[PDB]
Amino acid sequence: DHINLKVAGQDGSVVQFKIKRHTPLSKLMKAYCERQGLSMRQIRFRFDGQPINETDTPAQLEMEDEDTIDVFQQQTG
Amino acid sequence: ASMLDMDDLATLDGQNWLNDQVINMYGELIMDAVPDKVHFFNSFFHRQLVTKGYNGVKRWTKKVDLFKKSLLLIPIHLEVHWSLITVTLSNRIISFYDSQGIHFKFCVENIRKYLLTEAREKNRPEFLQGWQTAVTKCIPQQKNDSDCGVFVLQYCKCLALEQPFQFSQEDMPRVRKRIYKELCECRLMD
Repeated sequence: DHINLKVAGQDGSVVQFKIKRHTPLSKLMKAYCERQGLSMRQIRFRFDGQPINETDTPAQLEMEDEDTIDVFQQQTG
Repeated sequence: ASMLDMDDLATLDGQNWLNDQVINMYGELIMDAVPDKVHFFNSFFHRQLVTKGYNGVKRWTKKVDLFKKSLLLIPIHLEVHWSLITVTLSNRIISFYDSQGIHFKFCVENIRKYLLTEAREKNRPEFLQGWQTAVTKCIPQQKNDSDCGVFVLQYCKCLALEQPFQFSQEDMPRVRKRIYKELCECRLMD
């Protein structure tokens, strides 16, 4: 029951992940951070524009194989 | 709607600059309160539509019929600055609000293209034409260099609850405090 997920950044980068549709996405978010050198209070994970909570699963977000998660940066103004 | 980390809330503190978590969370509160009438796009929508076109924001309206709403609010982020685009569906008028007189009509055309595209996919013939730019109107301007986010959120509250701009620069400290408490409660405390 694995799924493939892409994580796309403001730099155009793309990173692939396998994850079970019912594991919480916190392990992918923490994996993606450590791998890219990112600070997780400075970036935001979004699927179809909706925020992703640590506890959320690919299942309860209704993701499918090869769907894309976007990562955005802090904005101030 | 949900609760913010204490350091995001802190961007409301004093004369700190509001960040995207404050903007987007208050948007959530606003359309939590009048959901049949207002749709609030988050502050990442515009950059995404601009750098990746309709195909990059197509799925963000997956659960929304934009065209049953009365008011779309779209916060615009410009480097160091917060501004606001609004779409009133009844009369097809796209407006640009900014608390420092900045004119960026260059980006309300991106919005117009977006709306005509969405209307095509959602099989909405009544919205394949007719969009106007808004005739600019006197709205309350800021007198410091840090309250643009606060002004933008107050325009949103007023437009959403259909109130007049009955505020000025001297109210901003109180509004920073009101927005703060509304955020801790996850509800608009009218």
